[PDB]
Amino acid sequence: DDDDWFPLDIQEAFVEMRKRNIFDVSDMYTITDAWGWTWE
Amino acid sequence: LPKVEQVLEVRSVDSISMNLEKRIEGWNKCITRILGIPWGFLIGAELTIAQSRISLVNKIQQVYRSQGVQIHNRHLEIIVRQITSKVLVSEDGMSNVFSPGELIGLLRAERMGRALEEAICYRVVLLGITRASLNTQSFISEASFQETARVLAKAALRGRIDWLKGLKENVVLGGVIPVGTGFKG
Amino acid sequence: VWEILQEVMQGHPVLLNRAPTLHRLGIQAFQPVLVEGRAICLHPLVCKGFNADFDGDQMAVHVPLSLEAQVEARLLMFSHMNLLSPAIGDPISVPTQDMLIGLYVLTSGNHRGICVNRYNPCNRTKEPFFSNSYDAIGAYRQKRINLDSPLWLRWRLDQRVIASRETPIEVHYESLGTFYEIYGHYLIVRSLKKQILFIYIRTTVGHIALYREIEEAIQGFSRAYS
Amino acid sequence: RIPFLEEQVRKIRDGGKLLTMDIHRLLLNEDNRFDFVNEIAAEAKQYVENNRDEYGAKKAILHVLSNRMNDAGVYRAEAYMESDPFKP
Amino acid sequence: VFTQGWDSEKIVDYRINEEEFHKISLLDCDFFIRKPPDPDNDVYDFREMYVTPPDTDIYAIPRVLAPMPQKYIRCAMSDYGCYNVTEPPIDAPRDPMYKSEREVSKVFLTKHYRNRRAGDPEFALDFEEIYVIDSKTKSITRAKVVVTVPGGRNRDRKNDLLVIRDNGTSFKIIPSEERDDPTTVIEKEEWKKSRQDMERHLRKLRDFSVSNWF
Amino acid sequence: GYLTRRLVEVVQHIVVRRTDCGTARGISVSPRNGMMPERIFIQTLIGRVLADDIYMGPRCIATRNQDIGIGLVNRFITFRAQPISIRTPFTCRSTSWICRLCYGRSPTHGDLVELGEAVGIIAGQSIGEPGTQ
Amino acid sequence: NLVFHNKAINGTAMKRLISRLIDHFGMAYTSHILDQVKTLGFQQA
Amino acid sequence: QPHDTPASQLELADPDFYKIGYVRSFRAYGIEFREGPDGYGVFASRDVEPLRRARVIMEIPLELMLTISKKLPWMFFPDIIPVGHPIFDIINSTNPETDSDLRLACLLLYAFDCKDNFWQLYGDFLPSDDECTSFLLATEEDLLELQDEKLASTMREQQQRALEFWEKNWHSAVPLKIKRLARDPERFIWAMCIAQSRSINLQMRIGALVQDANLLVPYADMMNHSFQPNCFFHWRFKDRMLEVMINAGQRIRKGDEMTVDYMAGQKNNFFMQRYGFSSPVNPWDVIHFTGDAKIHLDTFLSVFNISGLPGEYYHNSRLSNDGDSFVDGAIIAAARTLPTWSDGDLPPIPSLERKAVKELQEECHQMLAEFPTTSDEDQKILDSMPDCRRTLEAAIKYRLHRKLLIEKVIQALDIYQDRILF
Ligand SMILES: [Mg+2]
Repeated sequence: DDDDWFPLDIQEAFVEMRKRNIFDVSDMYTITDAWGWTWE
Repeated sequence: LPKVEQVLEVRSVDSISMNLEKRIEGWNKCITRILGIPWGFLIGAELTIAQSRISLVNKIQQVYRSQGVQIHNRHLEIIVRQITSKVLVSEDGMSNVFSPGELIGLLRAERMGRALEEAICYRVVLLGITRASLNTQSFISEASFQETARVLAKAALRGRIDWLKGLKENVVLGGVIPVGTGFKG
Repeated sequence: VWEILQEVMQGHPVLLNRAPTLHRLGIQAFQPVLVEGRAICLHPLVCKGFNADFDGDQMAVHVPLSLEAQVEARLLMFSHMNLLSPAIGDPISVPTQDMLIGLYVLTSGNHRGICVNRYNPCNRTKEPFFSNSYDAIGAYRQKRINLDSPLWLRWRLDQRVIASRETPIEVHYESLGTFYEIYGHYLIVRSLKKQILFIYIRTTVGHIALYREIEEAIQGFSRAYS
Repeated sequence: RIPFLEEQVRKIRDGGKLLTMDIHRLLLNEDNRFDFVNEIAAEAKQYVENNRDEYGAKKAILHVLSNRMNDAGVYRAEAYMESDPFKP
Repeated sequence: VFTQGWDSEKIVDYRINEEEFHKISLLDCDFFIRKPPDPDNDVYDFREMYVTPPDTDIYAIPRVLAPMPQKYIRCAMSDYGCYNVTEPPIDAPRDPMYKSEREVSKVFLTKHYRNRRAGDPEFALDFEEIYVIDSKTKSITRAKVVVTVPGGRNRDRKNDLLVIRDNGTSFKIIPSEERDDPTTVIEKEEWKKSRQDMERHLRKLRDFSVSNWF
Repeated sequence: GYLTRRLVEVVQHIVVRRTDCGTARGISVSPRNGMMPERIFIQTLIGRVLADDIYMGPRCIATRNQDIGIGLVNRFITFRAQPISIRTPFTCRSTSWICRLCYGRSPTHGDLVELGEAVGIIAGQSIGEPGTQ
Repeated sequence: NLVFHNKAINGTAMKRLISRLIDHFGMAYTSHILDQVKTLGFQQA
Repeated sequence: QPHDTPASQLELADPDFYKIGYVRSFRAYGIEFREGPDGYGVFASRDVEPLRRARVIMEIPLELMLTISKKLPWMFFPDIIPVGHPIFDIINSTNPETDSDLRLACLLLYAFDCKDNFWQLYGDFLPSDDECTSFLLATEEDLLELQDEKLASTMREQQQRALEFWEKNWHSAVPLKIKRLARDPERFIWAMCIAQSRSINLQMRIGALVQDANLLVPYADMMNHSFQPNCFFHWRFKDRMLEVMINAGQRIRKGDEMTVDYMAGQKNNFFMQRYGFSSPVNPWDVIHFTGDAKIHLDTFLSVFNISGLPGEYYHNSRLSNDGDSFVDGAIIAAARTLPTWSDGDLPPIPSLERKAVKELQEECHQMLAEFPTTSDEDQKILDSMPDCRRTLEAAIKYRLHRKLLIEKVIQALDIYQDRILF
């Protein structure tokens, strides 16, 4: 051990990757949310 | 030296560390359970990529510091990224865009997932020193160095058009190498 | 024909490359000088940087032809443009064994305690106060002082007094107001109204010789630049 | 002002260490060290195409560098050629 | 305005005009003693003194561990410290290769003889009244001088020499004829330290206690 | 020898072509979690371009697109700035090339990497040549 | 304006001095300085 | 016999002015600094023949000058303000768009109170409060004497703003670190005047960061102003040194006055507002005409040999040099400000232009009589006072230059009306 290791479960792994700014909720978007259509 | 050779050309992900194998086999299962939307595949791929890169860099730097030599991390990262820059599509989803067995880039796969709605499933594959070099955009030099038999056969069968954007390609050709004084623009 | 050969090779760069090209600096460019013999003469620093061996290391000599090759060899492949290793940035051209031994003998000094005096000095002069380092080197060349003999060199109040965080051993504060601060390596004579009158340094000829040679090299380079 | 310093100055001027300083000084205004090489090569080619034998004192690259150093306020010899007057 | 308060070390709840004080900067402190008007600014007044961290406006009362003069006395200042030359990092094309600091630790205030001016044709210094100013303890005390010279008070105070040793804690007044040249004391201290180190190294051998030091 | 021959052949097409790929992501290097000793934390940041401004109260130590020297690392370890975002080859936007800001400072001359420098061959050689000893 | 040295200078000291002179003066000055240091060291040895 | 040169009238400056910089990494090639009654100036001491490339005459390092960025994160590349000092709260509490001289003035005041700093030794050569030509250090009498209402109002507003900033930031409850910087309210005004009259905006690059900042550079503020400059500032990023380089192709002889361009392409009012300087040959000063008469443009440019695009007008000497000595910046500014008409290649009618020139002349006469004084009276007043205030001198020179520009426009209109019929 004694190295950089993410947690075992995913719930706190998400807060860990949000702490290191690897991924965030502002990066979740598809063509729908980007081009802004509502008939889908 | 054998440690460096076996951590660079990964025979299996559990050979370098069983913790990494356990973490990956937990990540993929728990990210198929929850977040079934392509965002789940995306976040799982990103997490696996980050963990694999960090672990590989740490192991290489530890095996280098144990002997007394000092090497900067950028040289290691340049190779580590090329080791784990490609993703592998699973064998259960087939469409007119991609085949079940393919090795596509990570950024291309993520952008296609953000673009296309068709079910696209991909899992991060850790290539090796030899395996990653056998799958390149050129067949003259970077592919025809080890086999020289099938890398030419498949290229002639597909009719591959190779753009001379490399160094050894132009070395074998004989023209000016696009590095340094040859790099125009 | 030899005169014409010299006139041709006066300013034509030549490339030297060892047969085993293990390191990245194995291929360098030099300016050829006509020498008599059957062996290529190279600089000791470049030889140490090119992994010199006890056995005879074969050297391949290549001569560029085109103008572009000559410009690239003169502006990029010279040794004075590549002195830092690309691994982390450490100087690849460092003084060799003999140079390090010479520098260590110069800057080592000599004995200071029981090895220089037999009995305790508490019961009972050094070399005269040399106003300039030139006089010290001249006295050393005249064989009047030894290389390890301590001396006092008048320092021109440069205020760059190199020492450690150690208070002076004694401060002779007289009645008129001029007190002498005696340290382990130097002496500061200070008047009443906070004025550094004199500064004397207790050192040998090797330290001042090295300092003078480095300073004079810097100054000569700066002057020849103009 | 060190009195005994003329010997190494003459050694610098004679051995040819002035060019090593001039190249480093000229590489202080250019971003890429490759475009500078290309420009010097092009200028040398243009100067050797006009007059073949009259490329300078001995060569053209040294002539181009001397011309570039003389236009900045630093007097340099013609193509960095200074023969030894003490050769019998 | 002349103001004196309790001896507790805390703020005075106001600020003082530094134009009427002496600013004696130390390593980790700075002192302020009131200055009465005078041609040459050397007259002190130890009735009012303030301590403050370096470059700050938080004034406080220092620690007094000796009886202080209650009258205008003419003194002279002399610092006692050691230079600290460090090798700073170079992240510039012409970054300085070295850095020099004085790092004063003690300040000595030697009272003049009979409060005479420096321009007096018969000027002298009184070494029996020396006030040190510590920087680590924020204290200002007196110097336990040891006057060892034949003559007593009838001896003229023009042939004297204050020798300071032991990190500014030992004071001795001796005549200027029996002084020691710097090389002598340097060699003495070096010889003592070298002999101590040599006896340490050899003590760890089995042939000790049956040997001789020649 | 074989290890160097393989490592060079792995990365050859990586040549600095652009000045700024335009990325807005950076790796987070912290001493409390990533680098237990101080020497490793210093060696990781030398020659790296910052990805986000490092603030200390209302004053900024260093802004984006700024190289990091030993002085900046000393200021960081003195002011106790744990979250540090730097630009690395991992956060670049291409696998066939890298930009000047993602690579950083070249140890050969001491500034940004000039366009057209074969960083891949240099990396392969600098990783292979220490393997002999 | 170089630092005056009064202690022994080993290989690491020379390496650090050269690394600092390259950053303070440049490679042009450092080459001549190293050449003169080599000459003096050979003479002394 | 001594050579008669424009630099020979002045005497050589103090050698300490160059000695305090030569101890640092400062060099001055082929230049000689000379002090006179107006102030210091930079002259040439060597004939510079027409060069193919630029030649450097000054090398000013970065560690000798102040620098504050123009964007929101204020980064001082020469790090002289330690973290925690309360002066950064004064620098930061400013609008990042309208007031940039306040931050430079505060940084200069702090540099005046920091040891081992170059500006503690260079401050002895800066102009005092009596030899400065800025209008911040002026009185109400001189501002009313300017005979310009808008400029006087702007200067009064700026003085008020300076005083209000000093009163709001330097209050009584301030710690002593800030109070000792500017004890009197005149010190801050002088600091603002120096920061406003000697600032240079230049895009500098250090390491990998390329930003634009406002920097007060020493030995380069001595360069005078000229609308036909001879030198320009260049930033060298390899050594972090600013350079002053002569233009490529221009011939410089011994004794010439080395000059650069301050605010290229600005009106003569902003010059008096910022630098307190006025020039009668300004090729950009605007004269406002309310009349509807329109002169012909192409004929007006052809008669005065003003050949070039409307963005760059120059006098072509090789067309006519001795014949046209009248052609200066004044006629160029006139041709740029005169109401002109042009409809294709239609030739002008002499009657229409002869009727328009008299209307323009009577408009110039009615706008010139608006001033209470005349030209000769101001010309006698300027030399009637041998040693007067610098602000009053600047104001009377401004009025004289305005009147001389009007007279030059009138004379040029006369030359055009009498030379259109060859
Ligand atoms: Mg061998």
